[PDB]
Amino acid sequence: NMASLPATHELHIFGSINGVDFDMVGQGTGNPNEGYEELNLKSTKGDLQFSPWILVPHVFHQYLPYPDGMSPFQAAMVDGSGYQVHRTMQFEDGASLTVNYRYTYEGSHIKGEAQVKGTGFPADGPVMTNSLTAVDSCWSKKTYPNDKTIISTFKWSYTTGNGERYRSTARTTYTFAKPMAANYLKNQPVYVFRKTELKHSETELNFKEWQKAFTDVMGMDELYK
Repeated sequence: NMASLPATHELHIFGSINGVDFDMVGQGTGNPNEGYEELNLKSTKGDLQFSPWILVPHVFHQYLPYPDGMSPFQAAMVDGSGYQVHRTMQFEDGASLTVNYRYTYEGSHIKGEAQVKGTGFPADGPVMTNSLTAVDSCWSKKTYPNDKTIISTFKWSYTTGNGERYRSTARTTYTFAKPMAANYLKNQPVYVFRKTELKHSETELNFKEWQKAFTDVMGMDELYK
């Protein structure tokens, strides 16, 4: 018997921000019945030369349960066929950031690879000058346009060192190797509430996340934003 939800994970998150290369690796844990995950990361390329906050929320929906059972992400892991993830973020100042994810599974252990490319950050904005201080909690909205796709959308805000909000919008595409169960396509959309904590230096990140999915939710349209 090999049927397993995740208990542990590791992330290799790498790429560039405004052409500057970064690379971080580390181990983490979570509880796939509660939606909790935490992750340690260490840089393999010296001091991050940009706000470490730009890697949140990108630093494993395999830990997210749904209101009534496994999420489609968990079902894809357990079945073994899995899924791929593409995220785009559009920032208020015209900057753009993409992340592509691939996973492999060794029983209850996940190996994540996340490739990041951020461009168009103003040279003196809060990202390149390292003056982001916090994130807002966040609702995501998950839709299923077909049986192999989930589209997720969210508004995102960082706090800056002057106490302003620095805003973006995010679109995430999930591609499933096997069709999702009919029940998922019927009980949509799904809203997920997420809270995060980040402790960081120049070279190290300690990330935590709490998340909970909500189904059958009326007039959530202008409130999740």
